[PDB]
Amino acid sequence: HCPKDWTFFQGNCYFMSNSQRNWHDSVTACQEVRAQLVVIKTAEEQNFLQLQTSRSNRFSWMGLSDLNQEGTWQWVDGSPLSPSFQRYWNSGEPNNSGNEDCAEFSGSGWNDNRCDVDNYWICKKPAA
Amino acid sequence: HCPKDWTFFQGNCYFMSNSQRNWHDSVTACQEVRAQLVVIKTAEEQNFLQLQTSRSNRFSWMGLSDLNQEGTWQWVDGSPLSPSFQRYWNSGEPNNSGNEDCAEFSGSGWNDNRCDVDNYWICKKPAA
Ligand SMILES: OC[C@H]1O[C@H](OCCCl)[C@@H](n2cc(CN=C3NCCN3)nn2)[C@@H](O)[C@@H]1O
Ligand SMILES: OC[C@H]1O[C@H](OCCCl)[C@@H](n2cc(CN=C3NCCN3)nn2)[C@@H](O)[C@@H]1O
Ligand SMILES: [Ca+2]
Ligand SMILES: [Ca+2]
Ligand SMILES: [Ca+2]
Ligand SMILES: [Ca+2]
Ligand SMILES: [Ca+2]
Ligand SMILES: [Ca+2]
Ligand SMILES: [Cl-]
Ligand SMILES: [Cl-]
Repeated sequence: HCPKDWTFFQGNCYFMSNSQRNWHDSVTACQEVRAQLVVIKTAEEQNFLQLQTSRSNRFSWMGLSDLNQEGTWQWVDGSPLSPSFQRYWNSGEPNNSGNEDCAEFSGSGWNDNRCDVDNYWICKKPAA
Repeated sequence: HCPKDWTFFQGNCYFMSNSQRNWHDSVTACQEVRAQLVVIKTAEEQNFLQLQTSRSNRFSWMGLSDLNQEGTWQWVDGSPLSPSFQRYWNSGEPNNSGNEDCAEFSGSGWNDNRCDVDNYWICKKPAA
């Protein structure tokens, strides 16, 4: 199914880092291994990731930013965060407190955080 | 079937500017017409635009910057510049010479340039 250190879930493989980096450097680390800082396509996928991050008690980068235009959120695959999936924001988020343009998993939902924060991160590539 | 003043190429509509503007202004100019400073998704698309600029010998903006993090380039739709498409930098580039954070068509490939420079620009939007 997937490489070692990677986890299969519904057709894709997921790598949970063992180190921390800013968002930009996390984007590239995923590219280094033919993967992408995770883009969420389905409810179940979010659910799964939300829980996996909660279990290890970690904040983790996903591939979602409003770096280009404040308030218009974008997947790293160049798609808009759809109205539907805006529901995954933690309450009161995204709040852009002191310019926060990179999404992290923060307990049960998403938080916009400073891009220069060192977080864990998640790569996704297909099982195939 | 694009609107008048737009050029159709493989599903999309491209607007090649007569006027020169700086990068940020070029981003807004494209938004104003329901489009986006050009994000290059395929190799063919790259070729068409490379041709279209080079035949006039003009520099032109595309929707790509490393403003938010030196060395980690990102398209204006959210997508990071992939390792594969890094092949399109002219040789020696990006050099970030006296700081350069926006990307332009520059002959046969791409050059990083100061964002305040007035350059032509290209919009893109779906033809439906
Ligand atoms: O939780 C509410 C707000 O708390 C902090 O801001 C306080 C002033 Cl409003 C920020 N914040 C949250 C976090 C949690 N994430 C991490 N990652 C590394 C350690 N903490 N950090 N700052 C911010 O993103 C958030 O909207
Ligand atoms: O060696 C080519 C380098 O030439 C200039 O730097 C000189 C000192 Cl290193 C820069 N440069 C090139 C250009 C051409 N682009 C335009 N746009 C409108 C007119 N010039 N501009 N700066 C730079 O981007 C480039 O890497
Ligand atoms: Ca911002
Ligand atoms: Ca923001
Ligand atoms: Ca926040
Ligand atoms: Ca810079
Ligand atoms: Ca730069
Ligand atoms: Ca340059
Ligand atoms: Cl024009
Ligand atoms: Cl020119």
